[PDB]
Amino acid sequence: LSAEERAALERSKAIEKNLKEDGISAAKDVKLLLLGADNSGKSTIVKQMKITTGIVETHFTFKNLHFRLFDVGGQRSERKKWIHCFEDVTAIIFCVDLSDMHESLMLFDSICNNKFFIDTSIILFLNKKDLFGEKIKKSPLTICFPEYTGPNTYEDAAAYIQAQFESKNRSPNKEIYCHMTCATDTNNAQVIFDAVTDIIIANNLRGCGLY
Amino acid sequence: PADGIHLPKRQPGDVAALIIYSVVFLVGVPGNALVVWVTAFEARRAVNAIWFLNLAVADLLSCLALPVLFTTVLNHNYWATACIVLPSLILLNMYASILLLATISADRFLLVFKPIWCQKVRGTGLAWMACGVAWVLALLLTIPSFVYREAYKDFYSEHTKAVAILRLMVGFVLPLLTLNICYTFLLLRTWSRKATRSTKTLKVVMAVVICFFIFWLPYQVTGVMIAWLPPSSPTLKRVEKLNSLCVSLAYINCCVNPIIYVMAGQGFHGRLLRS
Amino acid sequence: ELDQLRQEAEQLKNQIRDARKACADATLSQITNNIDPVGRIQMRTRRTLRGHLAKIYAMHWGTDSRLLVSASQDGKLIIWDSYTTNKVHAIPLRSSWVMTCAYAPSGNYVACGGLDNICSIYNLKTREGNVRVSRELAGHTGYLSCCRFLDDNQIVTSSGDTTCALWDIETGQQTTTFTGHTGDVMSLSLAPDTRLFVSGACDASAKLWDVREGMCRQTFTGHESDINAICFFPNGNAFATGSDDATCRLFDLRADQELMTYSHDNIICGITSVSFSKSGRLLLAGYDDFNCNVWDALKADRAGVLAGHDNRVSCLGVTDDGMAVATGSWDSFLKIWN
Amino acid sequence: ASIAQARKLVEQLKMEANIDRIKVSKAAADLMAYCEAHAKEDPLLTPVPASENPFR
Amino acid sequence: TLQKKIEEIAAKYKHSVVKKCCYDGACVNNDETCEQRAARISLGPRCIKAFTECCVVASQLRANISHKDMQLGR
Amino acid sequence: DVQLVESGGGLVQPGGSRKLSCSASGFAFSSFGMHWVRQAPEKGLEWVAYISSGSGTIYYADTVKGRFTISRDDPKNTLFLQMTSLRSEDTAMYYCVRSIYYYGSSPFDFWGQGTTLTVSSGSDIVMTQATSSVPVTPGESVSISCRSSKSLLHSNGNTYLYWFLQRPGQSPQLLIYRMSNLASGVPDRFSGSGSGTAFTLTISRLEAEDVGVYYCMQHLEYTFGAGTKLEL
Repeated sequence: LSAEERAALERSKAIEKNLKEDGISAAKDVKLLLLGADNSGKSTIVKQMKITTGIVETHFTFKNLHFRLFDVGGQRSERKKWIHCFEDVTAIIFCVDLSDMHESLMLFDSICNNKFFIDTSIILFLNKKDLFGEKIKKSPLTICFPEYTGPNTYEDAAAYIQAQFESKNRSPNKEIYCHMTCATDTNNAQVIFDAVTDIIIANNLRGCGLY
Repeated sequence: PADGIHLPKRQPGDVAALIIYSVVFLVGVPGNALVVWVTAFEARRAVNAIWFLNLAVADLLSCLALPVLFTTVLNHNYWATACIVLPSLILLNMYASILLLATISADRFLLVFKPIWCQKVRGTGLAWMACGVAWVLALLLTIPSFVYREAYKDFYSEHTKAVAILRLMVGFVLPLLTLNICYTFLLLRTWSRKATRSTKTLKVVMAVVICFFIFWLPYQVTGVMIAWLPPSSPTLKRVEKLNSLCVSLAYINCCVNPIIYVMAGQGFHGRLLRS
Repeated sequence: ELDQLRQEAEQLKNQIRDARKACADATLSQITNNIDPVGRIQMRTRRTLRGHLAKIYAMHWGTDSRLLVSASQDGKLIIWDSYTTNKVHAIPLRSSWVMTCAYAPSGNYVACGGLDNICSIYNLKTREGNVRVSRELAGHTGYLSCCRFLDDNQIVTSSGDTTCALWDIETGQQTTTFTGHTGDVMSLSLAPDTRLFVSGACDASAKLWDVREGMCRQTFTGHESDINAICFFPNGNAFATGSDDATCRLFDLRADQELMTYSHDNIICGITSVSFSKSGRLLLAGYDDFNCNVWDALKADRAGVLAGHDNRVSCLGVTDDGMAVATGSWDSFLKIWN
Repeated sequence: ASIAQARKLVEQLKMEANIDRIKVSKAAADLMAYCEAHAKEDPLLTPVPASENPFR
Repeated sequence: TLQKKIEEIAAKYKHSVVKKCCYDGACVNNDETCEQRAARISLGPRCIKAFTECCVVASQLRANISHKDMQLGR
Repeated sequence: DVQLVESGGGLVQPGGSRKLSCSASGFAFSSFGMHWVRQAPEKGLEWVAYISSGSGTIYYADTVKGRFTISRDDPKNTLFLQMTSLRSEDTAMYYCVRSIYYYGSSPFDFWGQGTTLTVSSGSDIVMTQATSSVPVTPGESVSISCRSSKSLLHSNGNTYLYWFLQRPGQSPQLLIYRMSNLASGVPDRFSGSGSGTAFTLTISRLEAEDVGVYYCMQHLEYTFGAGTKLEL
């Protein structure tokens, strides 16, 4: 038999209702993890997306979706410990600078092959494509990749480095949406939106019982 | 006196359908019980469970009502005021299963062509509203069984039209077209992206639609023929002698409906073991 | 030049290892054989508390043995009345990436910390009727991993930058800093005396500090992998550590060496939490096998199993009176066992 | 230069080395004594009857 | 009304045996039409002549009464 | 600071109607419940109405039910009580009082200033108090007692006694709640005690600031004592 703590019980029920109503509203957003080496185009892509000593959370809205765009690169500690916290993010917005590679490749191998991110897709923005023309004109890429063969041309260079990134994937169960940054925006947003739509469709169709 | 020169009744071949009645009972009732318990309110707070909960409840009530058919077919069609309402409920349950399945397919189509809506606007209340609408329409289809049920006889003591087109149309034909159109469009979309495409979607939808069609066609065709020829023509003899099997074998589909669910989505064994 | 003092340090380690080995006249594993075991132990989930909806991380029992604190990825720091399941407060956090929590001994304060590098202290008895941020401590350069209260005015914390600090809450400054780890420190636990505490780091070394002088007074190195949780034996003479090597180890503060190791051939996953019972006879630990296992601390036998979670456990804690134990997992539920 | 932190650390090791030591047998005896002196006061080690348990 | 005309036509029978035969005739059975089932009546021709007319009139009158039996799970 | 103020007093024609309202500031009103209590000029306190947070529940005294109704407007931080068919028994000051209910919380912790209202001519567990007044001098100690017709102890282990102080020319203040816990800001020298149906408030090292009237209160189920006075 309840005492006059019925008011406490109804307050607990009200707190539960408020928590559910807040959670259902919060669940509408899509979560992205933005990652990369230092100076490796993170600032460029976030600036061209036209929108505290550790993590920083960029936030913008497009096509009725609110993109929570977390940048974990600010922190400097054991990656293998805090990396598990970002489980269940819908995608990884990875980016590399073409003008700069032999350690970014290792970092990409570590991230893409991690125990936790086995199922999550990856968007791979190649960046600095503009001045990469000056880079390739002034110096051969062979000094970067001695195993390379064939012509020292822009398109084949981009294709070869993209293939080098892509080949480090171990499991065919995940897609890898590579695209160029072109330092102009208004298009890469459509790329990330298309990747997010594919991920949403895949998750919904898997959960509903088609997988 | 002999009190009678002839035997009470025969026992045609179709009458053997008691075997499939018994199989449907002994398989579905435990299986549907476990399915409904896995997707019960203890597993609620997820939209994708509500439709299968409604379908499992409809199948469970239908299978629990099956024994009156299992006994009546052997008791030489003997009807006891309950016999006026049991047929209406046993029809209502299977029509509810059909409409719930059709609405499940419709929502599974909408959640694929409108990926924004599946997280921005959809919620559990909408699923409950949809299944409630399905149940309401099923009841509207089953009211004729409520109004026209009767049983009377004399000189025996041991024993005692246009609505058919509406029944057939709204209960079988429109659901069939919405199912096949929704799944064909869903397949055409999912294979077009090459990222979400997979062969298992075929291995579930092409099973469900074919099973539904093949098991509900004879029931509906015999039901419409028997009502549409009231003239008691001798042509009706064959369908009359096959009516028991034709009404029975729909229960095969009714029973197999949870079988597709249990061995398609994850394993769900873990949820049962944890609970 | 540096090589001379390097050789001196090497000789120091050799002689300290010799002295440490000399103290091993016997072992607890053979002395304990005279006493009988506690027998098979079983427990049932007396309550299943399911307020959260996403990936509970850490929790802490209140002093009153009734109130719980828990934090989750959802960003809601909510505190629970364990006797009757009721919520009593829901505190909305300024950032959802929490990793640890603490409940002050007087019950007036609850502390939260996460990847934002700042420790935020929430007040509960405000006259306004709602919780508010009393202070936001700052100065660290790595993720907070554990917070504890010595009293209502002094908080100690462990961070991802290989340092631990003690804060004077009323002034918001790091009053004393503890340093010397090579890796970052994953968890912290302070003795009942409140005079001295231990912390473990990803370099497999766990060491003892004192809170008044700031000196590192002892160092232990038994494990092979990153330290993930530590808790004192209730009398303050010993503590046990959990590591990402499926083995829990118990160290003695006066013998300054490892006494016993808990392990079984079928477990290979990492530890996530460790805590003794009131008597100190029982040691409870969490595992990645989606379950919890309890050892007789003096026999090293797997005396019982506490399975029942759909996901790996991430937090654990017994009450200050031993009446019950609570554990939480990424399945977003807290279980209460007796 | 790194020599400063090297001197600091080696000083730490030598200072921590001068601490006293005790035989492990006596420490194990202390732990055994505490466990067997508080076993009766722990309801997990000695299951509490349902009449006194508040959760039951 | 069925029983009414069945009794009024059975009353013409000369003996209780013939009335019993007519009462048998009125017993509608759907396994086979009464015309051939009359052949199994192991009695005199008078019983058959009082059986067949009663059975045919009973079946003809019953054939149009109210709705079909139907249902049986339909 | 926290402020509770109310308005709508003055005079009323018999059988008329008047709207009385409460205004709150300095605290999250929506998280709190509110009670309305009244004080006749020659009697003790008497309860009138209650509403919980979010207006989820409402209660009235049986002698005032129907004639009066209450509701609150959270966005304006205001509380409303509507009075109809006023009669001579309704003349009293009306106090707007705060309340909050959760484990460890203390209800009835703050009281408003109150509005005077006058009209011209035209299961109910009872609490008892031993005396109307007792003499006392500063520096001494004296005990106050009240009794209940039913045992106020509950199966959960608590007992729901409350003690209130009303100094002359001032609004009441909460001294002791749950029969043993001291309210925030109350001097430590107050302390309660008792068990079952016999309860006693005690004071030692009494000071002139304690001169006033003490009202014994219960909160067990859906009443106030007659009150006792302290004279210097």
